[PDB]
Amino acid sequence: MRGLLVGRMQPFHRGALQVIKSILEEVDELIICIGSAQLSHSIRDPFTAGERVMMLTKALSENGIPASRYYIIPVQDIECNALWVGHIKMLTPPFDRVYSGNPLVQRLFSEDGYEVTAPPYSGTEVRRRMLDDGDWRSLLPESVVEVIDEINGVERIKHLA
Amino acid sequence: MRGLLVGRMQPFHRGALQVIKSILEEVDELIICIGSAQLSHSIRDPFTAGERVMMLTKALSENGIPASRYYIIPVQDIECNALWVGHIKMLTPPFDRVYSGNPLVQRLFSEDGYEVTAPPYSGTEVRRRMLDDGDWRSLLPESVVEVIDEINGVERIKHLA
Amino acid sequence: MRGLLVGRMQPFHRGALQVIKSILEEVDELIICIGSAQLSHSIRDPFTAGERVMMLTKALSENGIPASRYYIIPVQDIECNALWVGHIKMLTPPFDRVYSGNPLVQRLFSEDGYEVTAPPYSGTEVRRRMLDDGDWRSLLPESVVEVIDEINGVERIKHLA
Amino acid sequence: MRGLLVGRMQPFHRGALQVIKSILEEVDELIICIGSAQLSHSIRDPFTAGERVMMLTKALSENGIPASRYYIIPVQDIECNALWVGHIKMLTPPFDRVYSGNPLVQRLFSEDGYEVTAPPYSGTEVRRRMLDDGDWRSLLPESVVEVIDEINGVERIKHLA
Amino acid sequence: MRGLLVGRMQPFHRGALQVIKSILEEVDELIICIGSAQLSHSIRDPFTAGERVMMLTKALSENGIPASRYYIIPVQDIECNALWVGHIKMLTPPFDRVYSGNPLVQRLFSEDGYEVTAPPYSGTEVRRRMLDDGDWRSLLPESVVEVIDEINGVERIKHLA
Amino acid sequence: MRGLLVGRMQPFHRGALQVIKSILEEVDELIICIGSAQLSHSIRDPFTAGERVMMLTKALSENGIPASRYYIIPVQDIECNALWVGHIKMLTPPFDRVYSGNPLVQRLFSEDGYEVTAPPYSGTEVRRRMLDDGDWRSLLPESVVEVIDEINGVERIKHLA
Ligand SMILES: NC(=O)c1ccc[n+]([C@@H]2O[C@H](COP(=O)(O)O)[C@@H](O)[C@H]2O)c1
Ligand SMILES: NC(=O)c1ccc[n+]([C@@H]2O[C@H](COP(=O)(O)O)[C@@H](O)[C@H]2O)c1
Ligand SMILES: NC(=O)c1ccc[n+]([C@@H]2O[C@H](COP(=O)(O)O)[C@@H](O)[C@H]2O)c1
Ligand SMILES: NC(=O)c1ccc[n+]([C@@H]2O[C@H](COP(=O)(O)O)[C@@H](O)[C@H]2O)c1
Ligand SMILES: NC(=O)c1ccc[n+]([C@@H]2O[C@H](COP(=O)(O)O)[C@@H](O)[C@H]2O)c1
Ligand SMILES: NC(=O)c1ccc[n+]([C@@H]2O[C@H](COP(=O)(O)O)[C@@H](O)[C@H]2O)c1
Repeated sequence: MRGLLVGRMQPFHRGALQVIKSILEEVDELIICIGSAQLSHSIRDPFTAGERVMMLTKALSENGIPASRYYIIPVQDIECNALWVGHIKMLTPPFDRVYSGNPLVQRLFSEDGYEVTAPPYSGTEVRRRMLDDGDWRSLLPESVVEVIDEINGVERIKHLA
Repeated sequence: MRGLLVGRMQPFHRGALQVIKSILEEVDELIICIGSAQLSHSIRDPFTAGERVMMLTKALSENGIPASRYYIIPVQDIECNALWVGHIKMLTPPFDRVYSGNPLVQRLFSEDGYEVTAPPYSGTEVRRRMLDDGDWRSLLPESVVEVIDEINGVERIKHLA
Repeated sequence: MRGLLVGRMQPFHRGALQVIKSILEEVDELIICIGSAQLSHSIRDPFTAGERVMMLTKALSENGIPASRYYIIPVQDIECNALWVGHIKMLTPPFDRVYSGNPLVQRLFSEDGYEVTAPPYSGTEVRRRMLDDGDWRSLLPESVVEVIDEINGVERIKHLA
Repeated sequence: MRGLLVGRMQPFHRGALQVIKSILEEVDELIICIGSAQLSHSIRDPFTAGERVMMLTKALSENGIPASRYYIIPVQDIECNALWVGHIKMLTPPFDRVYSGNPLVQRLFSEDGYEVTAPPYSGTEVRRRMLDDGDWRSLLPESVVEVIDEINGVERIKHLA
Repeated sequence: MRGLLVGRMQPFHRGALQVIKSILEEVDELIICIGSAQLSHSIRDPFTAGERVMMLTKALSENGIPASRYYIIPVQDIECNALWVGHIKMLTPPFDRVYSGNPLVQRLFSEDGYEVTAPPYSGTEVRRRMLDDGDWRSLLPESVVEVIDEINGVERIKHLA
Repeated sequence: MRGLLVGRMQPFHRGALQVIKSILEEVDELIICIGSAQLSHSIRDPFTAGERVMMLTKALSENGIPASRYYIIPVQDIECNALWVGHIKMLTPPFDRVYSGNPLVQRLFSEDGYEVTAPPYSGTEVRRRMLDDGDWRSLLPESVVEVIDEINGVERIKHLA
């Protein structure tokens, strides 16, 4: 019983961590696809796929979730939405259910015959607070804040803006 | 102390498993990049990236190596060799040493300033035995043989040939 | 005497059908290129190229226009506008005149030395009525409405929105 | 009842025409996909997709097959074999059976759940005779020979060689 | 001592010429990269890379700057910002300093370890005056105005708009 | 009166230099396109486009040819031969004649309506001597040998082999 979740994780926030835990209550393993793995250094997508892999890895580990319970797979975007589901399939282990609140992701997997569950704190809010010197830290697990400090994430986002 | 190993894993054999174990003796974690993640269904590259993720995952787990000791990241190839190292960096956590016996991989990482260690049983031999009805099973961990049977790998390779 | 018309046909409406008929009065055959053949499942481009081929095919046939009078060729977009005309040429039979009301299409073919005729009811209006439950059906040939019902087009566009 | 046939048609020969006729005995319409639509001016792929569309169009028409019985759709190749079937689907009307003698095409459609029928005179032979001044004309329908003369096909292939 | 400057040059204006001269006071040679070399015929990017090469070439020559003092290299954009610096490196001679006022360009080269100097009259203003019949000519070197007249640049931009 | 020459220049040899000089006797300026600008670090294409720009630049300068007499423009390859000529046009200043001994290049430009002149010492021979420790230096201008030593070209080619 393997589920699949897709998200840009720009950056990985508390809400996403919560949803991952709830998901792990109903499936044995979870494939966590980091979408738009090719985008970085922009206002909407500040971090590279590798940096996000670290954010997810450190955060899940720090929250006690065993590494054997999930797969972290960066997935580049493609121009043709009609092939994106096949694109994901080709890069991942088999899965039974898909979790997403993204209308496009839901519709594509749904048309493909997959059971789509929408999940029961938004990157936008987080990146906006980093830019306006608001309180972004409280919206993220401490392990993630730590990675962002280590890679100079705020310094990057501010210079880009 | 994180190392990086790159290979097509078509399919993941005993020799590669042995090398992974030896590598894990000198580094804390190992990033295992599955190269040519975009190629599948050909004589040289029979399996999709997702199928190889399963082969690696099951095999490492079955050999007792904890999931927290490694990262499995499928990496698509790119046309420009000159950017491939940056391509890998962008998709992965930071690493200190690179392990490879592939001249091209060694040279590219070397020119980039990385310390390249060549590893102390070849996909070609394995795929050739699958095609000629030779003894391919003995060259692979049993968990891998199991995945290949589950996905009808031999049936696929024979029809393609 | 072969003409060429390019359009996204998202979806194929009454106005476009009318223009096609008028065009067929002055040329023997018409090459109908379905532009942006790679885009689907978005607000501006709901339908795949194949679905649009069906919309065009059924509609022209239903309006009595013989199949031998035209060619339906899906054309993917390319990043470089400067090569798009050559792109179209490479995928199509030879043509003498180009019909379009799209400034970009007119300018590109014009710079290439082609005679461009602007045609003597807009996808946008159609898709907006599908979304707002307005009267979209009356803007389209009945064969097209039929295809949209068969492929659940409205259900798709609403979920995406 | 719609079938699908895929081929490079470099150039369209007598054997392929024969197979198309036999296929049209068991299905109402046939989607004829011209594969490798992006390749031209090489020894293995001399002609552009548009030139092949003309070869097919003229030949089928000349052999009395009504235009309403088929669809000619040029299809560009893609790097990932795993997505090629979805690629074809996205560009075409729905189909029930697939006809091919190409192992790769058969395997891909088969894995996708499609019924694949292998067809009951080879481009290679044709192009080899064009190059060695052998008898290529007899291997092709006269309408095709005519198109090749009109576009200077032999002159092209010889200069390239 | 070689510097590097990157810009779209849509079109090459007086301000950019001034900056190039000042730059040539502190470095022996200057690599001038024409960014977005693949974009043309749009409101933001009217001219092809080749047309811009002519604008730069004629203007620098006309202002007395010796050809041996610079390199004009058109550079296509790429999707992954993380590899763009390596992309530039691969296409150019070695350079010691980078000059730019573009935050993204500055940040990318900075993260790569390069010394970035922001330069001590904007394409947007120029293109806006061409469209509104304002005074665009005075914002450009006369050699550039001449190239634009020769290629019918204004006629193009107006038709596109 | 501007001519155009295309070559991979892997590496730039004496014969190519000779041809460039002869060409400069019949045209005012010469556009020298470095083909396959995206390929590097392989047996057939050892050097990056930037390294080749240096080889050409230094060699022409050293042979007394004024920089104002030519343009060095790296050109990436594209999959569709049918668009390659338009690709070159888009990246370059206008030209009147094309010089090449490459059948494909000759045929493509010829079909496009261009006057193609075949030129009145082969990279292959040069790279083979670098690999077999033969006498490669004598086949190249000294400025080129110098660049190769500076970038460790032989060390690279040998490791790759
Ligand atoms: N490449 C595609 O065609 C395509 C289609 C749907 C979703 N996606 C990706 O799914 C991810 C979903 O991200 P979020 O819901 O966090 O925005 C994004 O990275 C998005 O780009 C990709
Ligand atoms: N895309 C590239 O330019 C490039 C350069 C070097 C190696 N690779 C990849 O590294 C992997 C190494 O594989 P093996 O040593 O098992 O063959 C392959 O997947 C290869 O394609 C990619
Ligand atoms: N790929 C390109 O560079 C390019 C240039 C001009 C037009 N087109 C296509 O032409 C079609 C024209 O569509 P409409 O006029 O219906 O919008 C579109 O599909 C558009 O994308 C493509
Ligand atoms: N782009 C792909 O991944 C892919 C996979 C299988 C077949 N094809 C195409 O199918 C066609 C079959 O051609 P023939 O059997 O005549 O060779 C070819 O154009 C081939 O390139 C494409
Ligand atoms: N392709 C990329 O990822 C990327 C990243 C940064 C800048 N660029 C280019 O740098 C150039 C800078 O142009 P300007 O500062 O004149 O706008 C542009 O052509 C821009 O597209 C490219
Ligand atoms: N990208 C293409 O479709 C295409 C077509 C013809 C030639 N070329 C290039 O022209 C150059 C000619 O090189 P040489 O004659 O030295 O081999 C090469 O870089 C070749 O790749 C590119």
